[PDB]
Amino acid sequence: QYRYTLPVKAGEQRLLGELTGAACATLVAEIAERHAGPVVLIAPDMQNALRLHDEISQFTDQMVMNLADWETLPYDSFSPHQDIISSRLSTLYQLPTMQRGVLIVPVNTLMQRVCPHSFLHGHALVMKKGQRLSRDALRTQLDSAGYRHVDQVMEHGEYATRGALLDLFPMGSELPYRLDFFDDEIDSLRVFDVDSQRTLEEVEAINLLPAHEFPTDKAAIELFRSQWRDTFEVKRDPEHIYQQVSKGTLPAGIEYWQPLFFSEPLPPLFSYFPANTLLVNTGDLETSAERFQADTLARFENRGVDPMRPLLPPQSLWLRVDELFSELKNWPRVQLKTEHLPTKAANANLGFQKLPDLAVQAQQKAPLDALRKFLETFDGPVVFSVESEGRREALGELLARIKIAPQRIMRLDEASDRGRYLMIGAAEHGFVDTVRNLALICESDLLGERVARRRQDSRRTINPDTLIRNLAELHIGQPVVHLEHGVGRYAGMTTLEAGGITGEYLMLTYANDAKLYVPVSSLHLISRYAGGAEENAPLHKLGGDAWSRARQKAAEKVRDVAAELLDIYAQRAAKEGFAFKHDREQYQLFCDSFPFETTPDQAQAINAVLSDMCQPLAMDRLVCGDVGFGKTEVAMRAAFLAVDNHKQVAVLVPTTLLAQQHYDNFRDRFANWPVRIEMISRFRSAKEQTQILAEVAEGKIDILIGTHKLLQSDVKFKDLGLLIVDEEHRFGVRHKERIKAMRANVDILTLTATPIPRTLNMAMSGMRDLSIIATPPARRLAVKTFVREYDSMVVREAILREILRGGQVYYLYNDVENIQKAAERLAELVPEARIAIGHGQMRERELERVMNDFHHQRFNVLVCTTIIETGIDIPTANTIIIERADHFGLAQLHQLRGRVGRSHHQAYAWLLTPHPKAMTTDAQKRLEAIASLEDLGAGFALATHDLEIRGAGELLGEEQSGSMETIGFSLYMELLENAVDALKAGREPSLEDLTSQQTEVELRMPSLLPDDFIPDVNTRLSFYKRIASAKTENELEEIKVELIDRFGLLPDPARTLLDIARLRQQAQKLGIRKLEGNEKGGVIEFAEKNHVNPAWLIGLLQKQPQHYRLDGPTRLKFIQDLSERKTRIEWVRQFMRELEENAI
Amino acid sequence: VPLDGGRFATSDLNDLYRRVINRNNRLKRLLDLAAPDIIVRNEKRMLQEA
Ligand SMILES: Nc1ncnc2c1ncn2[C@@H]1O[C@H](COP(=O)(O)OP(=O)(O)O)[C@@H](O)[C@H]1O
Ligand SMILES: [Mg+2]
Repeated sequence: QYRYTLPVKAGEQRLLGELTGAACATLVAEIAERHAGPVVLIAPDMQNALRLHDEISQFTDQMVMNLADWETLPYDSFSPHQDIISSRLSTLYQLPTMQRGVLIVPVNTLMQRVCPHSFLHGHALVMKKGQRLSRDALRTQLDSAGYRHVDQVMEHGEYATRGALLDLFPMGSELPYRLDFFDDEIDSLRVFDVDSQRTLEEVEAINLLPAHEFPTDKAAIELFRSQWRDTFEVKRDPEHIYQQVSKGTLPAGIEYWQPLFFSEPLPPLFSYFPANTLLVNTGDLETSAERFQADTLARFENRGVDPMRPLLPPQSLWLRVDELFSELKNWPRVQLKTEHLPTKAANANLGFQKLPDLAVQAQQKAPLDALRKFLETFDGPVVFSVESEGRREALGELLARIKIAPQRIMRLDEASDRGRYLMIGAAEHGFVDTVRNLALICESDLLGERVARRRQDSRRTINPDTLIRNLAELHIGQPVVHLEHGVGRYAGMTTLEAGGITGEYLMLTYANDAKLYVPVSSLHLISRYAGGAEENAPLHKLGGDAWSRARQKAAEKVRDVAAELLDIYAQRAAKEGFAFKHDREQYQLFCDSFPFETTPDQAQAINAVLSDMCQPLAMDRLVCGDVGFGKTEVAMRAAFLAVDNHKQVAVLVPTTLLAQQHYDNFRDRFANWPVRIEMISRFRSAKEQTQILAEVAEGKIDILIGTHKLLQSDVKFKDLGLLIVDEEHRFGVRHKERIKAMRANVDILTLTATPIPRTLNMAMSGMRDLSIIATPPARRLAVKTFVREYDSMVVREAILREILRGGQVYYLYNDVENIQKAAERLAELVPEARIAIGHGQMRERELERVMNDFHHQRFNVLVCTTIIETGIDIPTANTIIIERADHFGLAQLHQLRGRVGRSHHQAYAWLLTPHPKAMTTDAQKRLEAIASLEDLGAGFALATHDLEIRGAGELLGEEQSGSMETIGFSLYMELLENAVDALKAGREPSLEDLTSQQTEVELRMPSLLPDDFIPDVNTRLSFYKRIASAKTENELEEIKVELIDRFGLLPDPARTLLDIARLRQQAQKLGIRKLEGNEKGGVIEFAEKNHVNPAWLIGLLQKQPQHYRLDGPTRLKFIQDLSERKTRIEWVRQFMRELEENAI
Repeated sequence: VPLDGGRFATSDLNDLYRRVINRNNRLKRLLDLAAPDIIVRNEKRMLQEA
């Protein structure tokens, strides 16, 4: 039986109270399930409405929809992205008659006037099986409706006519239809997919709705001009919308010229409600509607100027709140209040009280203490309502800690007398229903409170004999310690100003007479000197050398790269590539498993990749193109082609998050295909990675996605055949080469969005193949951007634009110290927001806490640094606001500009800049570069313009994107072919390959052949080869004297190279696998079948434990402050020279 | 010609010719790549300006 009574009368109320969050959903659910009549729930704000659009589904199977709001403000300047319109008026077709179900409308679209039934009913039509309606006659009917003729119909309002075959997409339905007109008549109503392009099935009749919410034809345009010349005035200007629609084109903000197109007052949509319709109210309309009207009037009087596009009076386009609250009195109303209403008829307070605080914390030994106490002492049913099925596992083990396994029920009425039950939905705050004694315990009821605290009061032991009790009787000059700065001399009382206030402070004269003051209020930061040396105390300098110690510089090319990358490219060019085999139907099956169709640009890229990948040459290919254009499926097809030959693809991505994304994408795609795939990064335990590496070494794993854990000299592919680098930028050089050094002829394949200028230039010179991609697969609506000087009102209007639409905002502050302040500054500017912070220096658990709050829309605005560069993209986040677009990489700006969207919601990307004189010239150039080239496919153009701004870095070295005057392209090709000849000539092994024969002789010192001493790089590489290959000391000094003959005396790095090889010789002879020496010491590691004397090592350890400590049988950590590398060399040489007698 | 300090004089014609050669080589590569129309359009615009 029920608990209250449905109201059916003109304007009566029914007041339901004592309700708390996520119970309004179940009340209106039972309202829908118990009442004959459509239920229109009118939320106090669209944000709340969106939340309700989840929860009602969770509690009922009855039909639900929203009425789609235009996502702009009143009197804004944007078309609503007519897609939205396609939803909107569709509801207006069915709203005349809907017997059951619920429609959720916020107050905004509740009070807007809408197009009358005359227009919509008249310009709607039906097409059945048997009309004798002619082909071009129906085409002209579509023209008079105002659709658009394109041959590639994908989105709404699109039609094609080709001879007899006709297709169109009605704005009311959700799928297109094909017609096949014969003898000037309809013969087929075939639904064919937007992706399949083939008839799914055949219907007999379907309905058509017109273009959009006002007519467009020439009679209507004449009516529009007549009514404009009635009310407003005209001025000849090609941007003035009067003449601009006299040219026929509809402007951006034309939807706010609704009543002009219609010759009658617009209905307030209450006529659109059925006669027997009930309204339920949430919160208080009398405040929210009034606030919206005040905002509309303020924005109108702000914009009721600029006679170029003047504006209407709101008393015609929008309702007035008095008119609203009078017209409400023709519909019965049920008000849901979160407050205890005292007593009267038509008013029942339903006990839906708060749950007690079931907070879970691991600080106590028992985490689920409150839960295990509450559930056992409870006497009724309890339901948990997990959000996602995977999160249901998050239920299962946690409730296993007190050993509770709940039931899975669909409807809440399936609750029994007492028990534990789980279900699926989106509710967020549980409750207790006293009438049936129900408990609802949501996901956020166990993870309630966000915490922010680090540390405090380390050395605050304020009773030491040295705190001086803050007696203030100290004579001037006695030294004083301040805990944050240091020791100095007290110098008395002083009086200062700090911005219009007086104050008394403590003068402290530290070293070099840099005065410091602290107020007398904070006297507890002051202690007497504790060393007992009041006449001998030292004097610190304030803060220390923060920037003075940064004048060091140098660290001469610790190791040169101009003689290594040349070797790598020589190994690449010398050996030929690998041969792949592609089988047309076999690979075509993998094409079919892809449930989409590729663009012509994707087809070009796939043809290029497949062609060059089958060939016996070494691929080096960019698949540059803007984000969201489907680059992944290219490398995905290529990976399929490689694994068909069993050649162990290796994807490499520059973060664990992208590694996870590629891991589950490849696994889900290749779920049907028999193959093994995994990710590897820091999130894999070492206990698991040691298994993964062995499985890879035997070659049981065909695809290893991972972050830089690849290039850690530990993976050993049995046969690598295809590297796929993703997001090329943020991999520096030698990260892409530590993997190429292992196998010379790997088929590189490098995706990106914006290449770094070095790799873009080296693609533009024919060294790297390039394949630009554009034409995104779905219609993909671009992200408008703006470039503005930072203004407290433009940021506010952007934030309210995104909030009242119902979407999150990426506020990008790019700072850690001041972001805490900027949170409350933005909160004070925008009271209507729910702001919280997230940055990289959070404790990495609060960070993912904030992210998983952000996926569930619990707070709109996220002031955040550039951690979102990786992005965890949600659907609602649709406005990024860069606070300082002054200093950012152009690639970074584009990438963050691509982080928004991923929906049918038109996004925005503001780039707030400082004063145009304040920003640097390079900042200027970046700003017009990003402002001008704004369209689809601007990913490549931005990097192309980034080149010649920063200049391509040195071709044969590290350090992409530098304007240096190094070796040219002509000389580089010469060096490469000379290296190819000298390599292919005499049997000469690879450099890095004989690093396999090398022992680890790291000393952290310049040990190389310097470029000043030997200018040409190929002779330098030849000397590297001959040094590292030589096996006797007499050969080593033979090379040394040969250096004396050709280029004279040795610099210190050269002689260190020679004696490092000298060490290497008898190091291999003694089995010394690894040794590292440094400033303070190091560790030496030998073989197992080694000559290290047990008696001698025991003697060394027991005679000098402070300078020798074995951690293991062979790992010897020595601690010796070898300040000079000279002393380092002498110590290690004499040590191992003493070892060779003990070598037994 | 050199300014006696290890540098050379500007000789502005060399700078203008360098701009033209750079832009023309860029356009040649972009034609060899069958690049999309907007980027080759911008490069031809900037070549004409050079
Ligand atoms: N033919 C297609 N139809 C529908 N969606 C597609 C199609 N091709 C690609 N996509 C979508 O585009 C996205 C591909 O982006 P991806 O290549 O993974 O990274 P990026 O965003 O850097 O391009 C995927 O989310 C996929 O859903
Ligand atoms: Mg990608």
